Parts: sequence; C-alpha cells; structure tokens
Amino acid sequence: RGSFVEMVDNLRGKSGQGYYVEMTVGSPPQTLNILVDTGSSNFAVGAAPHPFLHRYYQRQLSSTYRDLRKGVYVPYTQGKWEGELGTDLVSIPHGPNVTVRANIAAITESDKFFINGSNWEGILGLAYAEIARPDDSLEPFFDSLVKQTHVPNLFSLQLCGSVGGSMIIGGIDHSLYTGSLWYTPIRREWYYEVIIVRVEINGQDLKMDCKEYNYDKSIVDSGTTNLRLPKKVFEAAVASIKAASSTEKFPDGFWLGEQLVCWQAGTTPWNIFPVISLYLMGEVTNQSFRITILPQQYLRPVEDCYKFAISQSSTGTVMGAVIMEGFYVVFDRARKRIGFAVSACHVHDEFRTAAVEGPFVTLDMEDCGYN
Ligand SMILES: C[C@@]1(c2cccc(Nc3cccc4cc(Cl)cnc34)c2)COCC(N)=N1
Ligand code: NA
Ligand code: NA
Repeated sequence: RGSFVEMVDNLRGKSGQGYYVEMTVGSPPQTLNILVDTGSSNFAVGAAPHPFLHRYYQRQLSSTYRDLRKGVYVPYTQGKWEGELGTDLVSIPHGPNVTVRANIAAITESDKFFINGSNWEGILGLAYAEIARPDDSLEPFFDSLVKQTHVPNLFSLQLCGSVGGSMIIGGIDHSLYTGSLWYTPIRREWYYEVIIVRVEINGQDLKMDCKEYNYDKSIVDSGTTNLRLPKKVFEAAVASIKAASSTEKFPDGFWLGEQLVCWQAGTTPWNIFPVISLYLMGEVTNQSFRITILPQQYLRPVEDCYKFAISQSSTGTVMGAVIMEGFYVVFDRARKRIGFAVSACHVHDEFRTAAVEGPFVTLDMEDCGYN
C-alpha cells in the first residue's frame, strides 16, 4: 500500500501511438507489448504475422491455452478486428507477482487497427463487462485478476507526455503525484463514466446547461489521444479559445484538426493559449472540484509543429491522453470512484501548472447527467 517501486515507469510509448505495458501470455511465457485502454473491455492481441507487428501470440506454443470455440467481430468507427476467443495464463512482469487465466481474443484479421511503426501488438481493455465483445459474459482481464488473486480492486495511471509512465495495479504510489487526490463518482460501470458540472476557459464559465457537457456521456479514456467534447459544447469551447488566442492567428482548419500549425523551435507562444478547467461532480452532496490543463496538453507535438487536440464528438465527452497527461488518475473500482491528483511528471512551463482544487459549491449536479 502506497509504494510499488517495481511498477513505477512500467509504461512506454511514442508520441501519437499510445501507452503500452509489457505482458506475457502462455506457457512458457510469450512477451507482448500491450496498449493500456480504459475505454474498452477486451484483451485482444495480434495472433498472425501481420506486417506491422514486431511479434504476435502463437497459441500453438502454449500448453496452457484453452480454445473457447467462438469468434468475435469488432468494428470501430473506422477500423475493425476479428479474432478467436480462448483463455490462457497471463502475467505482467512489471506488475503484481501473480498469474491469472484470462480471456484473450487472438486477432486473426484486422483493418486500420495496428499502427505501422508502433511497438505494441495488442490492447488491454480495462473497462467493465457491460461493453465487452461479443457480450457482457466475456469477463475482462481486470475482473479475472481480482476474482482469482488477492490484488485489490483498483488501479492507477500516470501518463507522462518518447513517452512513458506508470500503471499501478492493485494500489496507489504516492510518489507519483503532489497535493491531494480528489474523487468523482463513476456514474455507471460500463465505460469509466463521470459527470462534468462546469467548464471554464481561462476562468470564463461557458455557462451552458451542464447537461450539454455530458451528452450523451463523459468518460475517462487512456486509449484516446484527444480531449473530445460534445459538438454543441466544442462549438462554444473553440469559440472562446479562438477569442482568447486572437492575439496571433492560425488558419480555421487548425481548430477543426484539419491541418497542423507550426512555429520555429524554442518559441512556441504558450501564453496566448488559455487553460481549460473541468469541474467534476464530487463525493459529497452539492460539492465539486476542478482539474485544470494547459496548451502543453491540448497542443500536441508532431514530428515545432502541433495538432490541436480538442475535437467534437457524437459519443460525448472523452477525457483522453490530453487530460490524463496532467494527472495521476486512480481508478478506484472498489469504491466506484475516480481520483485525480496533480501528476509529478506532467508537462508544464514556469508560468502555469496543471491543478486539482476543491471543494467548490455546485448545486443541481444530478441534473448534469444525460438520460
Ligand atoms: C478500442 C479503442 C482503440 C483501438 C485501437 C487503438 C486505440 N488507441 C490508440 C491508437 C492510436 C494512438 C493512440 C494514442 C493514445 Cl494517447 C491512446 N490511444 C491510442 C484505441 C477504440 O478507440 C477508442 C478506445 N478507447 N479504444
Ligand atoms: Na480477490
Ligand atoms: Na505525494
């Protein structure tokens, strides 16, 4: 409890390609790098020699593999994969010293799923059974982990924005954050759904009906890059950010994520860009707290050229890597709550820092949830 030195800095990645952890599947153990995803609930790994893959799960080499004789087809907005379901023994070498039997989707065919040039070969869906494919009877990895061992029912993530970080399975490491954790309820166990109750750009309340912030939901998602906002809310959001940054100028394509913007090095104009504050529903009636991020988070380096990493959504709010990179995030499943604290490793400058502050008084917070 409070210290897990063997799990610190167990995450790796490249900018724009996500955060992965080392895992092993099978007996004898086969090592794979696996993308950490709080926004889905399947453990799925490449199992055939797709050209983009450094390696893949070879079931024939595992004595502990059990076939479930069942297939799954998983289409996403743009990409898809299909696989064969089975179970096997799974470990996390820089995680707890346990081995569990978990469901695994052996990916046999995929389209626009694997990234050319990336160093990961599968995905670890850490969300709940409700959104597992093909249905909620396929037990997610973390559920199996907790069912089968003494690992406490929680994990935490420090995403450090080339990239790195920590996944603490079964606890919290207090070295990884400053100040206090502040918790928001998980509204429902499907995605890690939360409720946003107020939004400010540089102190300026958007003053929208707070229902709009969570239309049709708001989720915390390590498998998405952007801070994604409901269209109606995005429209208000950029309008205020554009106006806040009207000092200098960039094309209108930039704000729709349709083109990059560039400055010469040593001299990105950070200060003309506003901070973004999300107030989150608190643990107590009429009580909220707020988390604050920087352009460092929402203007993402591409290789000094940057993408604007806030975008509109038809799927609700998605607090992706743009948000999580400012914070140590505690997925306290046991108490159905999400904790945020200022990350010890977050990218900032000498003028502004990421912030987690409270308590604030906010009335009618339950009206903020969409139904
Ligand atoms: C299943 C699904 C999925 C499927 C495949 C890859 C990813 N993740 C990613 C890909 C490429 C770049 C990334 C950079 C970051 Cl920071 C984080 N995830 C990244 C996520 C669908 O999309 C949303 C979701 N939550 N999970
Ligand atoms: Na247990
Ligand atoms: Na601390």
